[PDB]
Amino acid sequence: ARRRRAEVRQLQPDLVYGDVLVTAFINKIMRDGKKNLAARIFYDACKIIQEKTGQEPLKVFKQAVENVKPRMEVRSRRVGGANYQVPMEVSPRRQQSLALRWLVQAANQRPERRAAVRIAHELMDAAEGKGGAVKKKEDVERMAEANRAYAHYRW
Amino acid sequence: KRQVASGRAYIHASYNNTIVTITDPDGNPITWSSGGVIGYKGSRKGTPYAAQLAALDAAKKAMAYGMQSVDVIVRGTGAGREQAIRALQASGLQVKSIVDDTPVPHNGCRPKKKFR
Amino acid sequence: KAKVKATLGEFDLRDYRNVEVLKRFLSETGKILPRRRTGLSAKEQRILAKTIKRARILGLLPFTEKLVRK
RNA sequence: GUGGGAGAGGGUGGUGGAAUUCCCGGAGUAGCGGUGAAAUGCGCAGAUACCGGGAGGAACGCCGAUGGCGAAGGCAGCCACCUGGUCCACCCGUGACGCUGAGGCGCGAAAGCGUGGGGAGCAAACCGGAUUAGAUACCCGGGUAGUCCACGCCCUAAACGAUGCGCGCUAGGUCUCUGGGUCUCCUGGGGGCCGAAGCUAACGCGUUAAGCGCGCCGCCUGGGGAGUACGGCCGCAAGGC
Ligand SMILES: [Mg+2]
Ligand SMILES: [Mg+2]
Ligand SMILES: [Mg+2]
Ligand SMILES: [Mg+2]
Ligand SMILES: [Mg+2]
Ligand SMILES: [Mg+2]
Ligand SMILES: [Mg+2]
Ligand SMILES: [Mg+2]
Ligand SMILES: [Mg+2]
Ligand SMILES: [Mg+2]
Ligand SMILES: [Mg+2]
Ligand SMILES: [Mg+2]
Ligand SMILES: [Mg+2]
Ligand SMILES: [Mg+2]
Ligand SMILES: [Mg+2]
Ligand SMILES: [Mg+2]
Ligand SMILES: [Mg+2]
Ligand SMILES: [Mg+2]
Ligand SMILES: [Mg+2]
Ligand SMILES: [Mg+2]
Ligand SMILES: [Mg+2]
Ligand SMILES: [Mg+2]
Ligand SMILES: [Mg+2]
Ligand SMILES: [Mg+2]
Ligand SMILES: [Mg+2]
Ligand SMILES: [Mg+2]
Ligand SMILES: [Mg+2]
Ligand SMILES: [Mg+2]
Ligand SMILES: [Mg+2]
Ligand SMILES: [Mg+2]
Ligand SMILES: [Mg+2]
Ligand SMILES: [Mg+2]
Ligand SMILES: [Mg+2]
Ligand SMILES: [Mg+2]
Ligand SMILES: [Mg+2]
Ligand SMILES: [Mg+2]
Ligand SMILES: [Mg+2]
Ligand SMILES: [Mg+2]
Ligand SMILES: [Mg+2]
Ligand SMILES: [Mg+2]
Ligand SMILES: [Mg+2]
Ligand SMILES: [Mg+2]
Ligand SMILES: [Mg+2]
Repeated sequence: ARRRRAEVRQLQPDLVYGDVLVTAFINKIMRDGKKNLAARIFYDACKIIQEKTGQEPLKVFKQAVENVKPRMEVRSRRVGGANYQVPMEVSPRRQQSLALRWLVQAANQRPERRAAVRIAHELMDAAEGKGGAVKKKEDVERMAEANRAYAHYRW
Repeated sequence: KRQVASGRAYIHASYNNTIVTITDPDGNPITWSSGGVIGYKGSRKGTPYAAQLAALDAAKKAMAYGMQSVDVIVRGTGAGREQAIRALQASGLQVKSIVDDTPVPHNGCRPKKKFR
Repeated sequence: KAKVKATLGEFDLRDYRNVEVLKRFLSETGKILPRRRTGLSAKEQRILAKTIKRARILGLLPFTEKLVRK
């Protein structure tokens, strides 16, 4: 995007929860253009989280995404020869993309056999503050406050 | 062990380091910190962060002898010359005044080729 | 801003001893102000420079001061 | 001549504050320094950072300027003595006494040489650390000659306005330093910028000529060989003409 702002794609509301964040999550699950399979994964995982826990999967999905949102991250900047890992904030749009992608890439690193089991288990742990996804978030904010000595390079 | 509770704070800010000394009203020092006193070793000491943590390290060292009132004195241009001041104000030490006393010669001594 | 000669009286530019009026040509530091700030003429500033330096050696005007800011 | 004027013009003596370094004392811990990162270096015999006292040398911040002065080299704190140049007003005096100028003589940045001082900072050579394919370098830490003073040499230069000197003439506008005047301005003497006429191969110059003329000196005649060789004069030498 050299010319324009390259506006955001507006996702269609969830067919079930009427929620755009659901569809955006379903999309990150979808591979090879199978949205049908990706939904049946997500929705059959909504039954796992709502049976194995007496709580609404809507509020858990939200609560899990929130706990994985990084407030800061590290970027490179070419300065005086070799570059530097520079900490800076995260626009709230990027907090969305990272936390969502992190949930999904974590769940496939899980031991569980079937797809929806990994999702619901990762989600359940992520809202609780544990599980692989929250570690990527807690490790990123560790890059910042480590290279905090370069907070003057903000760019 | 002294109970001074009022005195001076000198910020020596160069491009390679920022270092902070705290004295009593007569000028004799009490405690001090620097970019190297805190863990930083190389070029990192002349950063605004190191400038901040150094100013605050000495500012807590002065709380031991009971410092409250602080008169700030500044020498040198440097990264984090201002950042050490801004740190010093928020240190809890009530900052009495700020003075820039950076020594300038009246063109007396031949500088190194680096400054020529 | 205002200029120094503008807000002043009829004074002796050659009198190194009158401090009350020569202090009005120094800055916050001891520096001698530029013509753009003193509103003096080419010949006058040259004469002021010498008279202030004279007063500096008698201990009446300062060589340099400390800036209370920043 | 007379009466006024501006100025880092020159020489001599004196003197003032800022900064660097070193020493003394006070206070105070674990590093400082330095770079693109670093390392050599310095630091527990206590540095860096801070306060005070002292010694010593060199250079003068602001004023400071596109400014001023000098024939050029060049001249910058302040004070005093010796001293040079120059400009204006009066229209007073001498009555062509003028211009240039081969030789000669004097001056001549920096560097370099000799004798004796001095030596804080900087710094060829050199001693190290880095970088690098290598580093005989740029970057970093050290450091001698020297830079400073006296006396005597050396005589070079992008010693530049790459424009020899003096005089007369040929639209103006505008900024400026400094005189005088009946002081929106006029009128001199400098320093800048636009531009008439004209010149120039062009860029450009244009009352501060590179224009129009006159007098006199210096110098040029394709590049390399070569500012070399020889000879001569000069120099202690390096080397110069
Ligand atoms: Mg450093
Ligand atoms: Mg310096
Ligand atoms: Mg400077
Ligand atoms: Mg500078
Ligand atoms: Mg310079
Ligand atoms: Mg006279
Ligand atoms: Mg003079
Ligand atoms: Mg000591
Ligand atoms: Mg050692
Ligand atoms: Mg000595
Ligand atoms: Mg200047
Ligand atoms: Mg002149
Ligand atoms: Mg010159
Ligand atoms: Mg005279
Ligand atoms: Mg007559
Ligand atoms: Mg007659
Ligand atoms: Mg001759
Ligand atoms: Mg000479
Ligand atoms: Mg010399
Ligand atoms: Mg000698
Ligand atoms: Mg040195
Ligand atoms: Mg060196
Ligand atoms: Mg190479
Ligand atoms: Mg030629
Ligand atoms: Mg020539
Ligand atoms: Mg003119
Ligand atoms: Mg007048
Ligand atoms: Mg003129
Ligand atoms: Mg024409
Ligand atoms: Mg012209
Ligand atoms: Mg004429
Ligand atoms: Mg002419
Ligand atoms: Mg010839
Ligand atoms: Mg050739
Ligand atoms: Mg030939
Ligand atoms: Mg050839
Ligand atoms: Mg030749
Ligand atoms: Mg030659
Ligand atoms: Mg012959
Ligand atoms: Mg010969
Ligand atoms: Mg001989
Ligand atoms: Mg030789
Ligand atoms: Mg030669």
